[PDB]
Amino acid sequence: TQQPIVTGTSVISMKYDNGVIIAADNLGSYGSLLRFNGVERLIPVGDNTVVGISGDISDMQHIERLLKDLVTENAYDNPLADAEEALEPSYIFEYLATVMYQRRSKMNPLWNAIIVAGVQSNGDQFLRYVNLLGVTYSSPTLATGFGAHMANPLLRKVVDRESDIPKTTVQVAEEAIVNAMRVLYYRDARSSRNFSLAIIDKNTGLTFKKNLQVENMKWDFAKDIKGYGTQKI
Amino acid sequence: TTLAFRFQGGIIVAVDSRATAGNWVASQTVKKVIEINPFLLGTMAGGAADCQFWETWLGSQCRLHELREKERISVAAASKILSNLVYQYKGAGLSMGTMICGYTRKEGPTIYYVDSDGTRLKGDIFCVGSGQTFAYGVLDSNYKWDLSVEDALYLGKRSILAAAHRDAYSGGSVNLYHVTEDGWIYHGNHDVGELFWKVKEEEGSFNNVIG
Amino acid sequence: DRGVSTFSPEGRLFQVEYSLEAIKLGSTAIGIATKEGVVLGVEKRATSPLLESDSIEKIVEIDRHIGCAMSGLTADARSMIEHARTAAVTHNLYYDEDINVESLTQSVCDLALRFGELMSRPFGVALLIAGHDADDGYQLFHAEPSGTFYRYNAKAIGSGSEGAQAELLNEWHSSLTLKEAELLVLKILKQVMEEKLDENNAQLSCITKQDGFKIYDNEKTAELIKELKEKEAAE
Amino acid sequence: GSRRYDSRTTIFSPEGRLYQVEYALESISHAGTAIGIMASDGIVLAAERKVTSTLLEQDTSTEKLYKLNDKIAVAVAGLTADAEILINTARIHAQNYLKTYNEDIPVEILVRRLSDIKQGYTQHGGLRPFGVSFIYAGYDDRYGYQLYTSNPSGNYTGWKAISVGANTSAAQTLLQMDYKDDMKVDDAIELALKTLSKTTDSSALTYDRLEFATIRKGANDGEVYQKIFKPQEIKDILVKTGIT
Amino acid sequence: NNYDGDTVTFSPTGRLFQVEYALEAIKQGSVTVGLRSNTHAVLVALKRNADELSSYQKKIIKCDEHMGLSLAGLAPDARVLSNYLRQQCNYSSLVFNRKLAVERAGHLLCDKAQKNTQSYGGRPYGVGLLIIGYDKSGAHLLEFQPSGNVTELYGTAIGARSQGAKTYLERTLDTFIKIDGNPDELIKAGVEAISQSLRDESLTVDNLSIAIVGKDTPFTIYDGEAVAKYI
Amino acid sequence: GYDRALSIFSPDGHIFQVEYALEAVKRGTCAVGVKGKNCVVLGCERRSTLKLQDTRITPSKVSKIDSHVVLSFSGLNADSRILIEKARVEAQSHRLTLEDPVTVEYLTRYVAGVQQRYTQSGGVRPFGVSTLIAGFDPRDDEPKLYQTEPSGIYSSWSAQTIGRNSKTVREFLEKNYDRKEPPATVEECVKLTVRSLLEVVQTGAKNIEITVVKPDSDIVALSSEEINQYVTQIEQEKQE
Amino acid sequence: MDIILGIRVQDSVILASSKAVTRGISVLKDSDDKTRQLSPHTLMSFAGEAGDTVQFAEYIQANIQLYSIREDYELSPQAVSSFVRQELAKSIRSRRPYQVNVLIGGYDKKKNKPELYQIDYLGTKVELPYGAHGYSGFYTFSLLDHHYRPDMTTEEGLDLLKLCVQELEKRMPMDFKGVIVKIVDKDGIRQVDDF
Amino acid sequence: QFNPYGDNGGTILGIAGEDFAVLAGDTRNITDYSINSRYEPKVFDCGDNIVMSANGFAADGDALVKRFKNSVKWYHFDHNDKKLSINSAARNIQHLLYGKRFFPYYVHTIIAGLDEDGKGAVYSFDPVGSYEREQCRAGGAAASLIMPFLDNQVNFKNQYEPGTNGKVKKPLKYLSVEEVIKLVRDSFTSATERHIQVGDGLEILIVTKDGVRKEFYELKRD
Ligand SMILES: *C(=O)[C@H]1NC[C@@](C)(O)[C@](O)([C@H](CC2CCCCC2)NC(=O)[C@H](Cc2ccc(OC)cc2)NC(=O)[C@H](COCc2ccccc2)NC(=O)CN2CCN(C(=O)OC(C)(C)C)CC2)O[C@@H]1C
Ligand SMILES: [Mg+2]
Repeated sequence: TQQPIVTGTSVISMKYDNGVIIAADNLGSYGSLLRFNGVERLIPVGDNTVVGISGDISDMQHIERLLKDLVTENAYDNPLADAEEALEPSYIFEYLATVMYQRRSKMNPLWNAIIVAGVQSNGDQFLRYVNLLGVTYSSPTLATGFGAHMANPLLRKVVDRESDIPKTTVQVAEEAIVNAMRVLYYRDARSSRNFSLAIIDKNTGLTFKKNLQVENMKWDFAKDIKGYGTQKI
Repeated sequence: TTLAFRFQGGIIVAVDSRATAGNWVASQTVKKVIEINPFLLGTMAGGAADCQFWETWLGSQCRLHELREKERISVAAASKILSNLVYQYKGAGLSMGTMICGYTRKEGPTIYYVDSDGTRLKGDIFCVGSGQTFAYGVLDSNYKWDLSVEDALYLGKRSILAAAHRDAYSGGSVNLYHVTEDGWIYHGNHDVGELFWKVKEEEGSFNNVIG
Repeated sequence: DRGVSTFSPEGRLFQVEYSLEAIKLGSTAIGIATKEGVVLGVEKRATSPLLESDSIEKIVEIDRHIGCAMSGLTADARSMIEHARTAAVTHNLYYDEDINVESLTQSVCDLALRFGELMSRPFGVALLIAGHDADDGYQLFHAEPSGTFYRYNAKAIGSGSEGAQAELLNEWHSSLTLKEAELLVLKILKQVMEEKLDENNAQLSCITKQDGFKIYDNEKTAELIKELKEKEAAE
Repeated sequence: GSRRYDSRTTIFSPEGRLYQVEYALESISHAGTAIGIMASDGIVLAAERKVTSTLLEQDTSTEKLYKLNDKIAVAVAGLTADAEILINTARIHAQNYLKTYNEDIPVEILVRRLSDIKQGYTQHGGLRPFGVSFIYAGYDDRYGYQLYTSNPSGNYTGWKAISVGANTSAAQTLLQMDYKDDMKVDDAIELALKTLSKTTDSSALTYDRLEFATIRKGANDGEVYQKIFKPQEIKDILVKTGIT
Repeated sequence: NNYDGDTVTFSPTGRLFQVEYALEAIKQGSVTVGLRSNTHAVLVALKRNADELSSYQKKIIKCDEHMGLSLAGLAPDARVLSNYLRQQCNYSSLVFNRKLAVERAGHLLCDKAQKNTQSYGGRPYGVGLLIIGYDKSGAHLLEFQPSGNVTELYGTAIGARSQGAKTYLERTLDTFIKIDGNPDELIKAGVEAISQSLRDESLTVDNLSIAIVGKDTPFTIYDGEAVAKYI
Repeated sequence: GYDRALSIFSPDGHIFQVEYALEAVKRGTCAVGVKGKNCVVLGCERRSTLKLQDTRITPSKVSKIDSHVVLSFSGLNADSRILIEKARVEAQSHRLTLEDPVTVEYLTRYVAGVQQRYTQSGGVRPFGVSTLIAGFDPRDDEPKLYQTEPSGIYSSWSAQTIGRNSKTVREFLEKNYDRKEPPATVEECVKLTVRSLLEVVQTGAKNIEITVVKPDSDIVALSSEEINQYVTQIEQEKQE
Repeated sequence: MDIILGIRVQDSVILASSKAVTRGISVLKDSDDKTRQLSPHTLMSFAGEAGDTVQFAEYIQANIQLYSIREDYELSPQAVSSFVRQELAKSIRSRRPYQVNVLIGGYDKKKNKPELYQIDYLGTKVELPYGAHGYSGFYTFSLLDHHYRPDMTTEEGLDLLKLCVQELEKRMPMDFKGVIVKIVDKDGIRQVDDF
Repeated sequence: QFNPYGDNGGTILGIAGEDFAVLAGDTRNITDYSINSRYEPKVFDCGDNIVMSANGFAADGDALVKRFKNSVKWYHFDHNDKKLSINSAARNIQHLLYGKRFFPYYVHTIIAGLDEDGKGAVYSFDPVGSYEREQCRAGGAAASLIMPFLDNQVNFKNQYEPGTNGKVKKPLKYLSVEEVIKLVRDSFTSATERHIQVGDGLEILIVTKDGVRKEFYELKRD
């Protein structure tokens, strides 16, 4: 039994026609204190998988170490480590799911919500969620924390069922993701303006964009709001 | 509600068939009697899992005894395996109210009450479960040693019906057993759905109910 | 002296090969498998006529569908029988069904080779495990201290086994009735037994699908012996 | 591996003897003689010291005679150090019994547990046996005065008079000759000394080569006293019995 | 001679005699052949009966849907090693949702056999194994030996008179390597190979054990009436 | 802990440590059991190069395991005490769990199982002891006599002997015991038991021990006087 | 459980123990013997937590019976009491302590003295002329303080017990279904068949 | 303080025909008032003509199904490729569940298949391994809504023969696969309307001697 200390907020993600997109802000919160302002919460694993992590950052840094150690162990006595026997998103996910469920079962969880985004060797989009309880689920859209409450409703308007995925371009899907990150910045008190975004495409591979900023914010209407009811000036 | 009593013609064993999840009725058609061997019966009351698991386990331990000793286990020995097992788990939160009923030549017809507190009692009459007090009321006030097999079978059936009616956590059907020197004999399933109305009419009892 | 888990230059385990010698010195045990059941018979070999022969338990029930006969250091068989019984009842507890005869044998043989420097030496006893299951019907298995087990239509183990096996090789056909097989076991026992076969110094058993494993009391066996002499005298 | 250097201290000879037990007894046969004599009114323990030097501290030494509790003493023949391990065990075992039952341990029970420990060293663990034989002198309210011996085999037996260590064959012949059942403790004292006097491998028996102890009822009405004799008390008994 | 009392002793020439004696148990074992194309891998094993009244010892064991092996030597040692491999195939599945690579199976068997060759009171495994599988990099055949030496091959054979089949496969190499997308033809080329290791006896219907794994073929064992087609 | 396999197979298929344990039994003082129609008698030789023995306190060669079961032995005395202790503990444990005293077969099967375990466990030698276990099952009047030996084999005997010159007294019992007619009374049975020991013993002085076990936990040890009468009666019935 | 009494008179110890076994609002049994014979001249009565009572009594009984067989001798009541106390004194600092109170009534054949030992589940031992466990003592101690004489016969002892049971049936809230009475004297243990 | 359990909602339903059996489950996965997924299957083919669902805490459900699938795989290895009968599966699952008696799997488990006589079989389990064979059973969030409807329409409870004056009961008879699928589709549309944790999709596994067929149906997504 722990309590999370330094925390990261929403990880959001969705499938499009060729691949998957995943995004997360660069803040490490300390309760209400916005303590650390340069924290990468998307960790790429090979050139076909990004793992996005929310919750306790100390536990996230443990999971980073587990993943970089996993790539090492996979290369051992493995002439095809960079070919047919490379780590798949499904391999990396199932490993993390196994650990998450063992730790909850020892009453000592890794205090995290995880989304494993990637493309499989056969060109199939992979997107699956696991959290501190070892609960797992897949959907065309996934999100953690506030993400689930505010990001999913917006992303589901683009991809509502499976049949919408072939009809969604990376332009449309990335636009939905960037817009959803602006909404979270408006409405989540544990969020930041600076975020990372990763596209894993079955043709263009892994594209990792750092130091993105929320832009085109509507604030002008604020000047017309006076008092809390009867106040005129 | 489960019951077992000793009389002239051996042992009567009668159980209801209801499983509960709080005030939810989980089942109306559940077996609460385990046939350990042709001369040994176990009744189940309390935790469903606890009862089913440890009483089928008891059947395994009783089979092993007759393999290593070339002789059926005594009712005393069979009850004391189950009472010594639950006693090891005392405080862990097992919930079990059981009767081990059977005939061996050295013992005669024997009933042992065993519960998850570790209590083990030899005796002639027991009622166990949420509906025990209801079953006792009818059974105790009609019970003689000299009941005919036919009368004793009915009293057992009538005592569970009584409990099925008043106790909210008993009902469904009555399952009847008769244990003699020749072993146990099943005396059928009796749905309370039909049995209540038939008993009311034929016995003229249950005048509390809108006829 | 030298390690208990040592290989010979020929590529065999010394302690296993020596245990096989101890089994040859054992009293005879024969099994025969038919479509009507499996028969298990043994030589009791009482060391003295003061010893009460019915106390010589060399045919043993494992479950209702599985029986077992032994030859060699028969004391070593106690813990094997105990494991077999536990494995059969346990299987029935986990799966609400009868354990397969092969699966029970494989379980017993998994003990065999867990000795060394676990127990200190291999078992000095061979077992004939006979049973019935729905999948592969009536079965006879020879279970050795090597941890190997063979299925046999018929098999002899103990001192008279080279002679008995050559006799079984001719006499066994695939349409033996249970009766024929009982007489065949009696016949081959009297041939390799030092003393003269009667209902006191030899014991019969069978397992049928219908009535499970039954050890024949001395009355029933005495009639099969009287029956055996009548067939023989009349050729 | 290590098998090559293992003596196998717990195996049978082809004749069904325990080698290490036999060789331990051979070892004990060279140890100072110890005698126990049991009278109707007490027990005598006498033991001969492994040849003393003129410069050994005589009074403060205890080679042979040890107190187990207030009611039980042992004479030792064999390796002193081995004996001390077993004695501290027997002393604890007596105190466990007193703690459990609020009654002094019956003499046989103590003897049986020590004998059971010795037995263990001959059946399992692949260690050498204890090179020790004990004469147990004790009193309990069940059997009264009792003499036992135990030896490395873990075998124990009860005696009216017995010897262990050197020249036991000689000593057992002289005891068997002069012991009577009616005998009082003062006569048993005299017998013990006369017996050592004759079987000793020394020229003369003197006070400074002897350990002497009695267990009498010679205090205050139905209560038992243990006496471990000082040098002077032995020297006096040696003159009064006329051996000096 | 003086240096063969245990696995923890080197000979003056730097040999391990307990390992060489272990290797001897395989030589005494009944012959088994392995061979593979690009699409399938086949095991053919000659099963040995105790006498005319006995069953023929099982030589082939299934390890997963995509992997299995044939044994020659001590059968119980094969049971232990195959059981260990079943567990490693399982672990790979449950933890990584990953079918175990035949190459990794090889390495794991090697390291398991090795522990027994370097520690006191243990003993080398007394069995040789041919492992076939179809993993993410196509069909594979492995030769395991209780020294710990694992070897990837197009084909091989082990046990009694194995040298015959091993020379034939060496001759046939270029023919059988290209029996791609034909199950029956790879099996018959396997049956032809084992026939080079027979003396005063040929392949009967309860004598012969065949296993195949390949692209759209689970590892499955053919025995009795279902191998009559191939004699 | 100490691990060595001390009991192992030799090329001829013998276990020498079990066979050498039987040599220790051969060298032990003689012991015989004879079961009558309605009783069992246990008789034990007492080796006679010892006077100054205190037989008030010296361990008796027959031991009660429960109040209805007795055990005697030939071999190492020290080894016997360990078997007797375990048997006594198992006797009380059976009463506690089955609510019934052990059958004689069960008590034998347990002691036999202990001896067997010590033949294939690392770091131990076999027991240098064979046992005669005699008594009456609870609420049963049929007499029981069983033998165990270091290997762990056990069996039921109409009458049997173990220890030094057991071959001589077995010879005697074999031609003097009728299976069809057991000694019909305690009196008769004690006589055949003492007669058998007199082939081998010496004078029947401080040389023969007898224990009689009857049904329902009725065990009584005979004394010098009573034994001595059977001795004088046997010797004056000899002059033919 | 609830009611267990003991009175030591001139030449005997008398143990009286209630017959009722109750779980909830049901008297399951009205003829329960809350006693085990430990040895021919030593009897132990017990009361406390369900299951623990019988398991403890039978465990003690097994250990005394084993000692008797091993030494072919009967432990003194003082010795048996000290053994029982030590077992309870151990239990109280265990993972799950034995919640059992006992009376030990014994006749010591060596001293020719009856002895009553009262022991609680903490392993608190006292030798007493009369004793009780539970609420019983609140009525019986003051009653016996008045009516008890050291030199009473066994018949007077049983009459003194009738006074105690009469008082408890008058003033105790629960129905304990009468008592089973057992006398421990020089001739061993016998039960009074009607009370 | 850390709570090791959660509720993922959804509801499951098994019915036994004469020569078939169905195990139906909604494909919705929830925590609190959020939808995790609209299509997360929780009814699985486990091999040997057995279908299984462990509804409740999704993590514990997946753990159990994995362990049972593994149990079947080892049964084949250890018992010469023998078919695991539905009764033997049932008893095995009791032991799996009762193993964690003091830290339970928080799931309602149903298995469906054919018994060794080729008859439709449904077994249902409590979280700690209690079990019983039955003609039909519902589990999970909407169990309380669906179960009494199944009692009425599958077992014809409280239904009497018109004009018999409530003395002759409607006669119990086996349903066609066509009829059973109608009851399942209507059970779930009713459950969807009235329970907030039920919706999105319905997935049905049907078991006959010819194997496991799958049918899927859209449910209301609100
Ligand atoms: C007569 O007197 C009659 N009274 C009726 C009744 C119902 O009380 C009963 O005792 C039956 C008999 C059994 C029926 C099955 C055959 C075996 C006998 N008892 C039950 O039905 C029990 C009732 C019960 C009793 C005691 C309990 O203590 C905890 C709880 C419940 N029913 C169950 O146990 C119940 C069965 O399944 C219900 C169900 C179904 C589907 C989903 C959920 C539940 N299940 C549970 O109680 C499950 N529960 C799991 C968690 N648990 C637990 O302890 O967890 C922890 C966290 C605390 C460790 C306990 C059990 O018959 C008599 C004779
Ligand atoms: Mg809805």
